[PDB]
Amino acid sequence: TFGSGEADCGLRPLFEKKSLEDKTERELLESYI
Amino acid sequence: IVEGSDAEIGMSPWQVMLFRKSPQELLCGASLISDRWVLTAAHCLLYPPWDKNFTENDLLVRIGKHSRTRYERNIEKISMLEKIYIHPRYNWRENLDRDIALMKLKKPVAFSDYIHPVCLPDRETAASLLQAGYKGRVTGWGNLKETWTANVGKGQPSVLQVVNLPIVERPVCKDSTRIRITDNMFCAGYKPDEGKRGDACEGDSGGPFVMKSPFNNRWYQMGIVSWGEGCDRDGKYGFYTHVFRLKKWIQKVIDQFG
DNA sequence: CGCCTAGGTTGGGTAGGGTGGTGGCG
Ligand SMILES: *[C@@H]1O[C@H](CO)[C@@H](O[C@@H]2O[C@H](CO)[C@@H](O[C@@H]3O[C@H](CO[C@H]4O[C@H](CO)[C@@H](O)[C@H](O)[C@@H]4O[C@@H]4O[C@H](CO)[C@@H](O[C@@H]5O[C@H](CO[C@]6(C(=O)O)C[C@H](O)[C@@H](NC(C)=O)[C@H]([C@H](O)[C@H](O)CO)O6)[C@H](O)[C@H](O)[C@H]5O)[C@H](O)[C@H]4NC(C)=O)[C@@H](O)[C@H](O)[C@@H]3O)[C@H](O)[C@H]2NC(C)=O)[C@H](O)[C@H]1NC(C)=O
Ligand SMILES: *C[C@@](*)(O)[C@H](CCCNC(N)=[NH2+])NC(=O)[C@@H]1CCCN1C(=O)[C@H](N)Cc1ccccc1
Ligand code: NA
Ligand code: NA
Repeated sequence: TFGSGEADCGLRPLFEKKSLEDKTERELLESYI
Repeated sequence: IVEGSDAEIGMSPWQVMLFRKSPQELLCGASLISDRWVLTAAHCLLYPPWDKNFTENDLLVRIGKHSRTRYERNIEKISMLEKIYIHPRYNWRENLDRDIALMKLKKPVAFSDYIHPVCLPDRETAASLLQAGYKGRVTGWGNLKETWTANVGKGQPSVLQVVNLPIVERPVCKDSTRIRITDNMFCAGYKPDEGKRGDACEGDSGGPFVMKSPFNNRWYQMGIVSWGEGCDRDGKYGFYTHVFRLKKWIQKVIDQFG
């Protein structure tokens, strides 16, 4: 069994949960265009 | 990680350190996909050609870390393994096809600001993000250079390293090496005349190659650091286990029991 | 006091830190 986490997976407590961007994620986003 | 930079705290809370009990040494990277399942590369656990064949007791998992060597008190969680499941068609005799493995923890771990699982990709996310030029992020405590030969600089970082790299066209991957590429792999990295550099290296294996979804702000693991020839060489690209193409196997194992 | 660099399943970044509870000096 998977266990807990799937619902909230991929959401970083110190970033996404706090509407905060790490210093480089923007770079990834920009590459998607 | 070669040509990366120190990771920010809690930047990659799914990062996991595969650690050897005796002697005490860091073996590989890995990623937390739930409270009890960890994903890594098979070759970290089993690679006969090198007399490598660890069983559950030989190892333990360290989650929520940042410093390579220190024991981060009241922060990192150290778990033991109940079972190791290596992809049954993992081809170690040749090109490391299906370089993937799951490890079940003895007891579920509690999440925190530093310990959080990453998402596995679905078909749509895989379809829209696995595109040449699109960048993912690789993290690890591996080497900063080719340590097997005299080279200037430190060998290992004090802290978890990180680097953003672009997925590369499959025909380019294939033409960059004599080793046989399979659909279950993909390469990433900058081209020679493309400005930036970067790559993973020995010790980063099992580490996640993640991408952030613009459609839901969730981080997804698209790959697993698998192999390369040298580190950060011009005309060479790091190879990664294609997690989505092995998603079926992953889900059979994880969902197999209550 | 205000500094200094420190064990531990662990460095020294400072005596808090993304975490306890801790010295010895001039
Ligand atoms: C890396 O290093 C590892 C070691 O770390 C090494 O592994 C060794 O490989 C060698 C050579 O390849 C191998 O040699 C063989 O030994 C065989 C003897 O078998 C047993 O050997 C030792 C002791 O003698 C045991 O400790 C082992 O457990 C082994 O016993 C079986 O192991 C198999 C394989 O994992 C198991 O099969 C799984 O079964 C699962 C479900 O099981 C059940 C079930 O119904 O639920 C489990 C139940 O408990 C059981 N019930 C009862 C009452 O017994 C039943 C029942 O046994 C029958 O199945 C029903 O009638 O089964 C599930 O189905 C899963 O799919 C199966 O894989 C199984 O648990 C064990 N069975 C038993 C009875 O114990 C020789 O016969 C053989 O000829 C060969 O020489 C070593 O055994 C092995 N050593 C170890 C420690 O693993 C790797 O080789 C190396 N890898 C590489 C790539 O280099
Ligand atoms: C186990 C991992 O730490 C490591 C990751 C290397 C990634 N390198 C780059 N540039 N991104 N993997 C390896 O070292 C693997 C395991 C065994 C050999 N190996 C290699 O990468 C060899 N250098 C090349 C290779 C040999 C045999 C089969 C596949 C690849
Ligand atoms: Na390169
Ligand atoms: Na301390």
